Amino acid sequence: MDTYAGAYDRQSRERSAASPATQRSANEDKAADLQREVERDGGRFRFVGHFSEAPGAERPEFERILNECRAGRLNMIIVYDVSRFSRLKVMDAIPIVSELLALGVTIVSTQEGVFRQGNVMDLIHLIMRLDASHKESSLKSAKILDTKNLQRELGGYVGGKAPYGFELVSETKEITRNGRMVNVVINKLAHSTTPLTGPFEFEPDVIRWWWREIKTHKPGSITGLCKRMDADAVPTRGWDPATVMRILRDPRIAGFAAEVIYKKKPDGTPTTKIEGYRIQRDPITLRPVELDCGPIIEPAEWYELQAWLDGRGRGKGLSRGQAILSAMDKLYCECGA
Amino acid sequence: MDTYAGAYDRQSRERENSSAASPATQRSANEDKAADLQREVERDGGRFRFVGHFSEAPGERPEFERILNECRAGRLNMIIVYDVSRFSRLKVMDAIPIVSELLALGVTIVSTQEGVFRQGNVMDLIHLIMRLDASHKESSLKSLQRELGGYVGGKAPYGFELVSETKEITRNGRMVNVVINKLAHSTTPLTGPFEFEPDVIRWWWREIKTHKGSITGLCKRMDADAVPTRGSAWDPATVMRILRDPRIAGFAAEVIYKKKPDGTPTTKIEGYRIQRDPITLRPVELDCGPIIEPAEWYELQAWLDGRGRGKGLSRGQAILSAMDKLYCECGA
Repeated sequence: MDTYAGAYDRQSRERSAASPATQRSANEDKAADLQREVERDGGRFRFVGHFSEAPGAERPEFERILNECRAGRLNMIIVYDVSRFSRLKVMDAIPIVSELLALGVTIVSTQEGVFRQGNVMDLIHLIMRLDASHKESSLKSAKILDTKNLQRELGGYVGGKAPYGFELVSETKEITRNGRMVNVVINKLAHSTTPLTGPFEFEPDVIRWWWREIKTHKPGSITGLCKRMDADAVPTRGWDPATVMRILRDPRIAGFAAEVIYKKKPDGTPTTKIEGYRIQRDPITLRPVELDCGPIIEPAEWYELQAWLDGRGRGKGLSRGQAILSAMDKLYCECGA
Repeated sequence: MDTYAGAYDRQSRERENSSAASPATQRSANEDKAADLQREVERDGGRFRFVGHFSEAPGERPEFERILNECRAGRLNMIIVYDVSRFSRLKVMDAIPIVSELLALGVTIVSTQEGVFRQGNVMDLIHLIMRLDASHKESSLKSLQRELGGYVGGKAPYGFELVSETKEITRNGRMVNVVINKLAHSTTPLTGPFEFEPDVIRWWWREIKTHKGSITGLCKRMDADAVPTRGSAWDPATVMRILRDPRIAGFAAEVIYKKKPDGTPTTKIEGYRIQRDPITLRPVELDCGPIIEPAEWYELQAWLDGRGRGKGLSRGQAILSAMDKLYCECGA
């Protein structure tokens, strides 16, 4: 009952996916969770660290971690997603995951779950769903792409001004489109570093403060926060309760990519007023897509915050069970809409 | 350069591949192929030995396991089969893992009907098997059972009983009646201090729930208070397996069993997959309704996770953990 685990990370070949840094962070958090469970259950668990391929043997770190598994020194590999095992197309991961599982290795995908020899066919069927997806993304990507669609394709922020808490930072992508090497400048969201006037340094600090005031109080009202902000000279992007709540509803503060939903006129033409947000999700797992800049408020805290706002909106706080059930209900509506 | 080759043959199961190919036909093609390969390897300076036929008795698969184990030990490095479908257990797709393992060991697979496969062209084999899978799936549609929202299984799970119901079906303009079993809350009168099995389940939550109490404690109390096991002591693992059951929250679910290395399922429950609407992802509700209300059930799952991790979850962590379980279910 001894688990020896390594993690493997590498950049995507472009053709969704996170940075090595994002992968390593999820991988080590997963390792810490697994360790607690195994130890609770009497066993032993050792995380030996990250096998990280250099951005550029084509895959010497991958070969190293696989050889440790073949020699029986590791019996678990953690990856951000099962696609990391692939070389050119996701389908070509099938032989190597089959070999690993037949050796008794457990594969843990942070995004997709746990796979062992017992459930190897679950992994095979997963990889094929990923293949069928991706093939569908390819067809869309093969089309003629306008400015916004190209920006979306490259992980770029479509929009005028960065939302509160954030700033826009430019980045140049080297793309090959129809056999032509082309450079495209995109904007990515970063945590705002604009120096503010009053008692908080940057916009993220103001946001974290709002949650600190609300959580710990049983200020601690949103109107109260606004009156305190005006008195303490917290600058207003040059305070309305509706604006504060609109920001607290923004999934991007939790590090989740999201579409802003605007209020539409009877005509159907959108106004400039924000109605709400739709979290951007992986098409197979439904897991939220993560912004490269990471969270302003950790996801766990953000979900607690949303439950708090819902309890205020309903005029009654939710039990822990009702909070879980309500979060599920919001997801089922996002899906049905 | 040395080749050690065995051949493997077995009758078709009723599954879809060359059935006309009797074992005798397979063996004859297999040994003719071996003779051809031998000539070629020897022309080319190498050495080749055919060790004979591994032939499964017309009926789990001891000769198959034998030839695989000889490959794993390095005593054979080639398997000759009439067709790649021989490697499969139930569906042709399930041949993928075993051929992948064999090729990663340096084995050459020679299919008399389909060609030669090694590690260097493993994807050719994978793509072939999938084309065969896609083809049987299309053959299946063309042409049985009552898997249409009826409980498929022997005994009702703890908390429940089986009640029969008639579904009125019209299939291609023909009226057919199909008798199914549906899950109902158990009404079997119990011995001890609780009336029915649902009462015992609700009691567990009452004893455990953290408002501001252990599973081993519940089991010791149950034995003392004479709470009957279905029918011989209460096992903590069993209590938790039941508390994990989404059906007790009124949600339809598939039971996931622990599989042998082979892939063949055991009778041991590994977990559950909530059945969901394909568009909204909302759980499909059992007609009989919840034993424990959904809100309480989700709280219970967070409580079990906190016990499993050895540390209680914050409210946020509980929400995030429940989401994480859903994201894994969705991909399956």
